[PDB]
Order: sequence, then C-alpha cells, then structure tokens
Amino acid sequence: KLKAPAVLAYSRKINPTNALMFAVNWSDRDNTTAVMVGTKTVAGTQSVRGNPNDADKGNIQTVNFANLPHNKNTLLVKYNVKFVGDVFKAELGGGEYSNTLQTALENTDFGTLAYRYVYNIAAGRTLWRNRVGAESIETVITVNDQTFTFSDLLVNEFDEDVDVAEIADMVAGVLSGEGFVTLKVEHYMLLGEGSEVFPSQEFVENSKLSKQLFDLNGQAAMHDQKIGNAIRTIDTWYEDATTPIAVEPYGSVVRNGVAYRAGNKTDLFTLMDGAVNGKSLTEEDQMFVTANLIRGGVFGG
Amino acid sequence: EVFPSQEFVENSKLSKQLFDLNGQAAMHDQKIGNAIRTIDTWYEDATTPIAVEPY
Amino acid sequence: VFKAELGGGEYSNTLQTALENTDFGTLAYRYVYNIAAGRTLWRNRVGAESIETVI
Amino acid sequence: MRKFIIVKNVKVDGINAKSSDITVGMPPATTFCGLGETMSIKTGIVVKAVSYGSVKFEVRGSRFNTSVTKFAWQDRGNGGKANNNSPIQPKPLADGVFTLCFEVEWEDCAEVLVDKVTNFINTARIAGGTIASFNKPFVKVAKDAEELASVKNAMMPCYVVVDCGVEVNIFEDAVNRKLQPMVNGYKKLEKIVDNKHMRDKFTPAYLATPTYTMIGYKMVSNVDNFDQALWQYGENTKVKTIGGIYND
RNA sequence: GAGUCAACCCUUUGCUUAUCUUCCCUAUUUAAAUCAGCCGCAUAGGCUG
Repeated sequence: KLKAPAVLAYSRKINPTNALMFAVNWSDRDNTTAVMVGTKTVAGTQSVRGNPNDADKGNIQTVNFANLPHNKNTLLVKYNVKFVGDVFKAELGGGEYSNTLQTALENTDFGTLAYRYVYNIAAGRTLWRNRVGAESIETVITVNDQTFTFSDLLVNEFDEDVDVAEIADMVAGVLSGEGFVTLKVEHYMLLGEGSEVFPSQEFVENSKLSKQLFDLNGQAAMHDQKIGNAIRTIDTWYEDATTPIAVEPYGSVVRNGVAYRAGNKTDLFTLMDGAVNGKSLTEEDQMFVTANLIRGGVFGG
Repeated sequence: EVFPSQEFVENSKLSKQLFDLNGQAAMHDQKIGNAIRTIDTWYEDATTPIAVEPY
Repeated sequence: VFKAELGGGEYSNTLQTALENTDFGTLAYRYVYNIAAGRTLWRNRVGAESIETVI
Repeated sequence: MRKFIIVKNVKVDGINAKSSDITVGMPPATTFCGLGETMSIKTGIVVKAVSYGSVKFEVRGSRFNTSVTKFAWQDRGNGGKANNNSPIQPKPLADGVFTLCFEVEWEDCAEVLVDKVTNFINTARIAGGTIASFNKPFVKVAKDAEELASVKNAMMPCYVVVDCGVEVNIFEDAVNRKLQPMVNGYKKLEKIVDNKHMRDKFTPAYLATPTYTMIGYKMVSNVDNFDQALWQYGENTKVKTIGGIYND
C-alpha cells in the first residue's frame, strides 16, 4: 500500500545554453573578438609524494591554453537561460502519485527560490575561476525587451535586495504554472591585460594532449552542465557549513570529497513518508524537497 | 639573434621549432615563473640558488 | 594564501595557524629583485653592453 | 503543398548522440517522425511530407573517445559510498545547427498557425537537445509538381539526403560503397506481457529492433528529381521514397 | 547531470654542379542614370533675429 514508485521523472525546468567567451575593450565595447585556443608544450619535473628517487627525471607534455590577446582588457561571457513552468506534471511515470505529493506541497514560497536563483545569476557564481583578480565585475540582463544593469558583488553576507526583487517575483510567478521566460546573461569583466582565461575542460582517453579545452568552431566555450550546477546552489537549509552547496538528493559534492546529508535523517525520500504518516515538519524542508524537484531527472530504484 | 622558447612536437618536417603568437617570437609563461621564484638559498651549500619546488 | 582550492578543512587550517609568523618582506624583496635584476630575461643577456628595466 | 513553413539556423545544444548501442552521430529520422506526429496531435493538422537539413554539427571531443559525462548519485541506495567517484555511465554529447521545412494545410487564417508552431517549438526538445536561437519561420506557396523546383530555388544552401538502395545485405556493402547507415524503422519481435511500469495501462506493449537503410548526403543541384527526398509511411512500419530506385 | 589543481624542452650545423620551351589565331551586336526648414492634409507675391 502506497509503495514507493521505482520509476519517476521530471522535466528540466531550467535550461541553460552554451556559454560563449569573447575579448572586448573596456571603452570600445562596440568591437569584440573571439578567443582562439592554440596548443603549446610544457616541461616540468615530477612532484609526487613519497618518491625521492624519481626527482631526477624530466617530463615533456603538451597542453591547450587560452588567454586575452596582446592588447585587450575585458572578458565577455554571454549565454541564454530559460525558465519554464509546468511543475508537478510528471513526464514519465506517475498519474495518481504526484497529486498525493501536491496536496502536501504548494505551501512553499517560490519567491525565495527565484530570489536566490537570480542572485546567483547576478553575482557571478556562474564563473568559477574567472573572478580571481578582477577589480570590476558587472552584468547587463535583457528580458521581455526590458534591460537591467547590475554591479552586484559580495556573494557573502546575504542581505535583502529590493532592486532585484521585480525579476525574482516575475520568474517566481512563472514557475507556479505558466509558459516560458528567456534571460540573456552578458557578464563583463576586467580581469586584466593578457591574463589567462579558464574555459571548461573535458576528459578523453589518453591522447596526444593532457589538458583539452572545450571548443566551438575555433572558440572557447563553457559546458551547459557547469552553468546548470551554478544555477542550483541555494541550499542554506542546515544549521552550519556556510557558503552553501548545490542541491541534489543525498547532497554531497565529490570535488572536495565531502559527505553531507548522509543517512542522518536528512535526505529526500526519508521525508514525505514520515510526513504523511505522522505530523508535518518545519517550513525549512519543504523548501529543499521542492528545490531538487525543480531540477529535472529520473528518480527511483 | 634572439632566443625564444622551443616546442617538442612529433616527427614533422621541422627539426627545431619556435614558440610564436600569430607569428611573433615569445616565451612561455612558466619559464618566467621559474625565473621569478629562484630564491632558494636555504640549504647547506651551493650559492647561486635554484628554484622553489619539492625535491 | 593559506586556503587549499580542493579539499582541506582541518589540515590546511592547522597548517595556516602554525604559519604567518615568518616575514613576507624577505620573500617580496627577493621576488622584486629577481624581476628588477633582469634574471627573468634568459640567455639573451649574454653579450649585453647595458640593460635597463622600466617597471 | 499549398503552404510550407521554413525555419532556418536552429541552434541545438547538448544533443544525445548515442542513438543506439552502435550508432553515434546524426540522430535517426524516427525522432523526426515522432516529433511530426506529436505536432500533428498537438496542433491538430495531418502532416504527410517531412524534410530536414544539416548545416553545422560538432561532436564534443576528438577522433576517438569523444566525450564522457560525470553522473552523480540519483538513486535511493546510497549514503555510505555516496561520497567519492560516482559511477561513470559513458554517454557522449554534441552540438548542432539545423533547419526544417514542413507542409501545412489550413484555411481559417495564415498567421495563427505561425504563432502556435513557434510557441510549441519554444518549449521542445531535439533528441535531448535544447533550442538556443532560431530565425523567424517564413511561408512559401506551391501548386503542383512541375513548379515544385521553385522551392529548391527558395531555401538554398544546404545538403540533401537521398536513398540509393542496397543489393543483398549491408554488412559488407556499407564498407564497399562507403556510405552511411541510418535507422529507417523498427521491426517488432515479441509482445511485452507485463503492463506494470509503463506510462500507460491501455497502450499495447511490443518489443522491437532497429532496421538499417542506406542514405546519402549530396548537393541539391546534383539531385536530378526531387521526389527522391520525400518520405512516406509504408507497410510494416516502414518509410519509403516516392521515386523509388535511384537512376541516372 | 562539475575534470579539477601544478610545470624551463636545451646545446652544434657549406646545399651545389650544368640547361633553347616552339610553331598557328576576326571578340563580336544592343543601351536614358536621375539649405530638416514657424501658423498651410496646396509646384499663387514671401512681411522671418
């Protein structure tokens, strides 16, 4: 009775595009140029722990690089993102079980989710290592033929902002059952003159190179998956460990190999079954269980 | 004459290639890095020091 | 300085707490001297009459 | 034939190139058939002829072992091991720019159809892809067969896909003639008895395997007669060409 | 549905000896390139800082 379904699916509500990278001047923003990739060679020793003997051998390697031209000082990262509604409508599996979760939900505040998503977009968390060493970071966003210029900073010390509230409310209304909205992100940055640039890598079986860079017809670009992971890092719903992480069931990032949200009564599937059998829970956890539901995917097993 | 950096490519026509950005002699941005951080004057002997690296 | 890019919550923090008791002035001085002395300019300097650095 | 709608320079991102366990690259025409019937059921118009073209197509990676995507833990069987090196599940992706040209018959208006088709396209998927940017679709008019060449003078340039036929079986013929395979349809083998985990409880459940046909990518001007590029549903869940066997 | 951090590729070098490219040729015909300016939805004298 009320057996947990082993097959359930939901659509990708947030669709990011392929981020594209350009070099443009600070004061000559009319004329821009693409950034190539090229290939170069390196020759470094071996720095391997616990191997004193192999310190006297060389090593020749070949890698791809990317950086601003000899005379440019502005990096331009531009892409498009799409928010769609149709939430709580299963696309593969479930016709009489999603509604049983619906009658428990709709008590959550989508405005907070929209505020956090737009704040993540505006602050610049979509750029991982490009922000190290830049004094000025600004963006311009054009949605529904109206434009907004943001110079937001200070990803830390979260504070209420009323200048970004209107777009957050718009998209929050969009999520609770509407069509689609498209946002153009046009991040401008002034990292420096000739400094290195960091586009997304991809790994291949051992080949002639050892560090390949993502290329779109002779131009560096960023993967969609990384941007999507940037969009969905809002999880501030546990008592410690500030600088929140991305949202997913059994939420734990392998990059640094941390194990958060383990089998210590804070998971995804552990919640609704105890909610329907017993009393409800705090407003904090409905937030989380709808956050990871908005991201599309297949759940079950 | 000058001396820019050199490449080690597979068996091609050339025998001693040179680094260039759009056809312009240049040096890699790690030879300069190796030149900046050669301050390791902190072992038992051998003045005219070496760079800083484990082992 | 003193924060690892990947991993490290207790080892790196303890290592930091042990550190920042030394002098950064010596390291900065040696780095800037290596920049100014022209040692960053590799063996083009052989057979040089007179050189200058503008920083 | 009366009305044709054309959309060009459609940028699609993150296409799932693993069409089958052996075919990687251009998506099969069966997805085009599925999208066409979905458009037919949604908008309410019967569509007979389907046409498409290729402009740009780049596969993420190199000559071999193109691209691998890191999959994380998304199953309720974790908690202890879910802290390092989630399973890999290799699945390459790609990127592309395509174009479409469809036939539609409707006499109530002329622009409402454009509105609804644009609205549907704005919220669609292309073999796991995502529409990035597309041009404004435009309308063309045709009457009968002799003036049909006009349309080939209306939407250049692109490539065309034409049937050439197979002799006995393709296992060696594909290598010998150095053309490319493509899945023209599916052949049913047995019936799936179980009806538990299906998305519906009334649709019959059958098991099928792909069938391979020969197509070729050529220039439009090198095509003598256009009817070789039309696709019509055939007997036994097959798709055929109007003109039949290619001849000079 | 996150491939993520780090790096000195260096030294030396004789390319050189000779060479006939050559005969023939009808580019034909037609052509049009035309001082925003006050009250006036007007190609009838113009009193305008």
